[PDB]
Amino acid sequence: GDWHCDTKWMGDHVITKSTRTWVLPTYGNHLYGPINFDGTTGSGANAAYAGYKTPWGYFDFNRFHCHFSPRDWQRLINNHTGIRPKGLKIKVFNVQVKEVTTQDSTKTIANNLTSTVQIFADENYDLPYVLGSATQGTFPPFPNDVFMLPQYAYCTLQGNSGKFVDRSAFYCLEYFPSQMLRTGNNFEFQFKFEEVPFHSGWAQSQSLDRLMNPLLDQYLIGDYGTDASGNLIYHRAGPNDLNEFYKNWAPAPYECIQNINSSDNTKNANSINGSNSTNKWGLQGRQAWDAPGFVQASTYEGAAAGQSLLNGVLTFDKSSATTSSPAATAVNRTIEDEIQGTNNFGNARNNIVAINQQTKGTNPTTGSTSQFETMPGMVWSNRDIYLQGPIWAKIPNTDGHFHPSPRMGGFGLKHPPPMILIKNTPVPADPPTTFNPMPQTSFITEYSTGQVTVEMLWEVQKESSKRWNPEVQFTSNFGTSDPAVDGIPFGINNLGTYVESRPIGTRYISKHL
Amino acid sequence: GDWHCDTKWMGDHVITKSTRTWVLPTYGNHLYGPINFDGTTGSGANAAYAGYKTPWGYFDFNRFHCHFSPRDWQRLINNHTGIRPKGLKIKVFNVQVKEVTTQDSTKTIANNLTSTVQIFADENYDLPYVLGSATQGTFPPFPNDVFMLPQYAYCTLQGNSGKFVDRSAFYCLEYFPSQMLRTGNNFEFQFKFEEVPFHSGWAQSQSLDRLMNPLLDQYLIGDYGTDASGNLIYHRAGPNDLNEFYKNWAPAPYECIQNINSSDNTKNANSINGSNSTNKWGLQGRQAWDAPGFVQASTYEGAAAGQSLLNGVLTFDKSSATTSSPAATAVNRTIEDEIQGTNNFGNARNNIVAINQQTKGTNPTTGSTSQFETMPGMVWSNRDIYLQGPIWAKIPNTDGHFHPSPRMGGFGLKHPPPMILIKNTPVPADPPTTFNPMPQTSFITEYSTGQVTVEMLWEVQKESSKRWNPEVQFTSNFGTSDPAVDGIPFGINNLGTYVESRPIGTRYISKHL
Amino acid sequence: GDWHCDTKWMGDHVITKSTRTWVLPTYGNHLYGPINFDGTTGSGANAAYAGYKTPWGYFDFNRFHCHFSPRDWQRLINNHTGIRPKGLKIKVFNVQVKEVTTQDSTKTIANNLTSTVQIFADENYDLPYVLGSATQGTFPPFPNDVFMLPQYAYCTLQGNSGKFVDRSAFYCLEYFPSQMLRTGNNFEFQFKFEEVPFHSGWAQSQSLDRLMNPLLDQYLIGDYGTDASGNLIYHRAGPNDLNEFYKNWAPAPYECIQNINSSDNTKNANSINGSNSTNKWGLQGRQAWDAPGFVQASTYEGAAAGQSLLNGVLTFDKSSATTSSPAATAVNRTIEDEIQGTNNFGNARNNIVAINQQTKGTNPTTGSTSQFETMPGMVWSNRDIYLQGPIWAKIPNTDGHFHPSPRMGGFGLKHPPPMILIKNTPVPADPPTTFNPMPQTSFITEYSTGQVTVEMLWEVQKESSKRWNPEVQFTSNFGTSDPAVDGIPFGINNLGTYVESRPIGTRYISKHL
Repeated sequence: GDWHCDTKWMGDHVITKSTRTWVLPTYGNHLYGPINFDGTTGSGANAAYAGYKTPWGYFDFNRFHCHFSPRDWQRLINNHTGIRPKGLKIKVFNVQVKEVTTQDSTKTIANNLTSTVQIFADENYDLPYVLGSATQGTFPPFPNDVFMLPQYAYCTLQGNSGKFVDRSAFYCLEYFPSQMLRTGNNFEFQFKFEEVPFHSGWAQSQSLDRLMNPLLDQYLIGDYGTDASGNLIYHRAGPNDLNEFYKNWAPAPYECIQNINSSDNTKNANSINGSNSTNKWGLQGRQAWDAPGFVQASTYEGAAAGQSLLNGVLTFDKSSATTSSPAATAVNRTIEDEIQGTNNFGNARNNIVAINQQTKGTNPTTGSTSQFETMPGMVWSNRDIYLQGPIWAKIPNTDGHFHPSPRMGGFGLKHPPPMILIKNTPVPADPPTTFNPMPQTSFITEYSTGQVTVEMLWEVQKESSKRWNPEVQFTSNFGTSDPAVDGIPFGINNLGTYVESRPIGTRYISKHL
Repeated sequence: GDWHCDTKWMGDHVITKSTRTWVLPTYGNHLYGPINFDGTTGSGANAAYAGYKTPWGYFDFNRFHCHFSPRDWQRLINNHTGIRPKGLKIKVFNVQVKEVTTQDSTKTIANNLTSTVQIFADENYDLPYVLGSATQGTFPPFPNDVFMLPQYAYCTLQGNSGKFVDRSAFYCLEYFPSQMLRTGNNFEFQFKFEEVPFHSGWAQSQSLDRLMNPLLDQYLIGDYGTDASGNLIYHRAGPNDLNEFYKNWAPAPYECIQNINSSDNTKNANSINGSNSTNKWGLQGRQAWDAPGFVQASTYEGAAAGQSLLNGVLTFDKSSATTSSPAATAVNRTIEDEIQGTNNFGNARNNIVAINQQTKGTNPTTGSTSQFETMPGMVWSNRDIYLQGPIWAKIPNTDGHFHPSPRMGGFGLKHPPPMILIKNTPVPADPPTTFNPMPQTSFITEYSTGQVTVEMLWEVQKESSKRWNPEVQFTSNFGTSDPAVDGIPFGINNLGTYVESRPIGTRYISKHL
Repeated sequence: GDWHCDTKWMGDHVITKSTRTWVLPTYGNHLYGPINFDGTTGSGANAAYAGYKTPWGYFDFNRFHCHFSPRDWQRLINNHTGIRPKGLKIKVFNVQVKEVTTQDSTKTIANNLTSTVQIFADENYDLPYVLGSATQGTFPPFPNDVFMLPQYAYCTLQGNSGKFVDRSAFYCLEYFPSQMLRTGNNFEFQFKFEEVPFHSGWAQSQSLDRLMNPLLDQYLIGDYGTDASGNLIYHRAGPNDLNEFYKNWAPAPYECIQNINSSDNTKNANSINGSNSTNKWGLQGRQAWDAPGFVQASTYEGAAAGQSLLNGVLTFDKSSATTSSPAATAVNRTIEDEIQGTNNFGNARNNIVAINQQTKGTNPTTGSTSQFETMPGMVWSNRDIYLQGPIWAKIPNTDGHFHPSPRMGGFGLKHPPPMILIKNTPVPADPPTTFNPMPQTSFITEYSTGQVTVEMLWEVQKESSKRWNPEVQFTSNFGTSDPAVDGIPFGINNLGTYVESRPIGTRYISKHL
């Protein structure tokens, strides 16, 4: 094989090729094993799980910035209002297995030419599909970087205390037809996406509450109150009060999501516990974070600087890190203000309904609602996709689903790209000279390495807007920085690591609502 | 592949094949990095730069003596008045990668058969083109010598103190389609030069100020002065004064370039600072040496022996050296006296113009000019090409350029030969047995080696001159020397190194101007 | 006819249609007349002129913002590195002539259906071509605006005191074949531009003084000085001093242009006279402003904020004005920093040449040059084109010209778009009832109006850059403003006038030099 990394922009299509180097350790000493956690220690009963670890490992390209560069992403988002995937091609090649030997004085590495690796793509979705969970192990952003393939594992149904039950499944992965790859062999796979709507690559320049001609007034008459005697009063909505207008549509549904302020210290209460104040959804006796939830506006236009939602936004690392508690300077915190036309700001309880029934004695009373769900006549927008975020998710296999668009972002797929698994074939050490029936537990220490190339085909929308004035676009505003410490933003720094300086998203072009 | 080195002289064409052995180290520990220098120390603010180092490396054949031998160069310059390039072919083959292992007791080297190297030619001129800067790393003069490929790096725009700015670019070189070469694979590349005028391979046997018939006198009348009363006087130019002649043409433009004397000690001022007395051109707040400048005659015919210009000539090493301050006996200092017909001697301020306006009271006054630039009706000659000098340069991509002939010498090309880059593919060491998301920073120590052959096609002019007397030609005038210390000049010396004894150039044949 | 205004973006082409309403007064009472100014009063002798006024009037579309909108210009300059014109179509139609009558009590306007207007395009360039002088009368930026056609006039050769001479020409414009247009008639004209190079739509990300590999050092030896005894010293340029490098190319030529600071008050001398400190070029006994001159960098990267050149930049009005001395808040002052790679900052006298000839007694001396003109081996860039600036100029008809690119900006054309002239046909009042031989000086007061549409065809370059990091682009950065006083920037304000908020230009994309 050869190294193919390039991008080609056709009129409505763009092709992205990228190729990378990987390394595969032997996981688990060639052994499966059960794993669980019960609720006796640590987080608690809500953290319990049960499942299996597997000697196999797998490839994950599911993030965007695997397939694009900050220049190719800019070229996409300033000129195009939509994108969707078409097909992909995967090729792993130049596989070479290496044996490791240690005398405790030094470690020797040799090249074993007859060893193989096993690889198969799961076509029929027989194994539990772990790709859409936004975990680590994805290809690096920067092509010169070498990455390590993650170990495959899954969770099954659990009883109390994180124990197996009857419905719990155990999957043997050697019961699948696979291909063995020596040096000189390659593995290729074709895939074609199902028809999916374009993602919306535009911000919106109007609002639902103002769709009208502001000079006019309605031919519909409203109810302005009652008289002092109890007689109904009428009123016509007009340009002096436009909130009075009747309207055909309503904004998005919501659950109230607590607000947090990232920039301003003085806007936040002291010592709040983010575990207690997060939205939860419970299932099966325990309850998990509902996050990010259904997308609400993080902030609206006139607003305090730094306003956000608590666990209502996506947050990324500037560079890959294990920190587990990163500092605020190491993160890219997204802002979704572009949906503020159809999507209300979370933690704003504006909606108001009637809580009683009037009569002569009783005055009508109303109240504000913390949770207001979907009813006919509502319109909303999906969460934006980011250069650092997931491309797709797998829609669960179930009897019903409502607007099956992933809550993290991207494209819900009924048949997503299949999960490609790989392991090192075991090579046993010298057996005894008399026959033993027991399984052979002694093996030769080895690992694999090679290249993998991913070629993706995309479908874009170019538009014609007749607005006169210019539009906001994504530009590089940094003043200088310092080649001696931090390099070019979106480039290699002094220590050699690649840094993604700020989060980027697809909505820079306005379109009237 | 096979070893092809030969030269074939056809009538108007000559083909030069040469092949060499190279070695490629791993540069930068597989890491990019930012580089800068500010003006706080060392040379000063004029020395500041900013850019990136790359793990890649590249081939440079841009000097002539890569493609020719002192005998083939002599055969060219005595019989031919012009040369230009036509096409070239590049082939790198017999690539073999080697692993290095050290116990601190000894260093072991082994041959890894499955490792690869990556190579690509930059066709579209996407990367900054560093070849035309006359830096080191070129193929050796002598074919039996083994050379090392230089590391690739570039400069971007800089702010003050050598810092990056918005316009500063970062180029990832793994974003290019490349070819992987094991043992048994080769990389070939074809290139064809654009149409370019022949270089002038002749000295000139006349002068601009004498183009005339010396026996005759003009039908044009001159202005010989005014009378004692103020009446205009006329004069006819004739064989007694030939400087009086009117003329259709004028010599080359110039900037005054200070003179230095290489041979004679007693002609030079004591302790001059070559940094202060060099011509500069400033750009972007700082100023760089203007060197060599636009070519002026280093010396003219009747002149002091050893006369030259300060930073107005090219100077070479007799053999490749790192000295950084070589002795005068280790250098080949060129002399351009062959343009003395159309090109005036630098540091001669001869040109004279009128500095006032006469009338009855005011006598006319004139002055000599230090800088006299291009005006209609001028003719000049380009700098000569040398066996040790650069073949081509890349004309910058810009809206305008005037006479785009390189100032060092050779052929300005809008599409020069592309820059061929190569690196060793990284082979990682054994990973841990549990998954880590961080990039893998431990690799196996290795290097590459192989052969590269370059085949160039040239176009020459043979002439017929009707002069009677013989012409000067390039001959070997050395008396004897000493096989015990210095071998044959233009040959291997006692220590084994190859020495180029004196500088050679293409103008030995006279032609009337 | 119909109203056609739209823009269509094809792959390499873009078509711009725009149509406007005009009004044509009767100029000069149907009379030609001589005009002059002598140097006795006012500005002085340098302001003298002589020529003729004409009853005719003409169309001028020569500015860019006639053909583009701020959104279509943004779409051009962020995605494209070059533009050139191809052809144009002009159509004037819906012509209606109106008679005016006054009783001194009121003014009556009536519609005369049989009156005509005369129109012709000057194909052969027989009349003096006044279009390329950047004067007023151009189509408005905003299509709903109604504009007035300017009166045609020209200058001829003059003697002293602004008087006619023998060579002075008088042109009768009724000696040309023209077309008469009633209501229901239209005038159409086709034109096709000559082949012209693309304008450079990119900023440049490198510099001439750094084109090299910064890690390496040269095989060319320099001259570092002389010894204390007078012996020549040598030095090798290397990464510690990169200004020492020999180089094939040199930056732009210049004339020194005085600097002015627009933003900072404290950087400017008090009460300078811009007429005395401007560069001049004299011709024919008098001297005119040389402005802007040949383009130099207004400012370079690390620099004081507000730095500019005095009469070295273009300056525009935010909205069309007669002010004649506009305030600094009413103007758009351009900045050209994008050429700072090949073009030195004006009013920086960096260049240094040798002013003497050394010997034992005399030390070498140098000096800085105020004016350094074109010599072989220089590269520069042309002035940028702006949304508010001229599209083309007419190259004078002359025996020689050097780099005939207009100094204001745009495309020098040997055959530019011809000049289209129009007048109202005279309608005489009632003659006497006895014959008089004298010319008839009494006419009916009238004016014309109609629509004109201009359809232009353009040729654009789209590029592929392999830089990784993103590029700067043109965006709308204004925070809010105030619908009650100033509307959307690049939109109608409260009083109804159209305002162009800031100057825009075509170089936002970096490309290595």
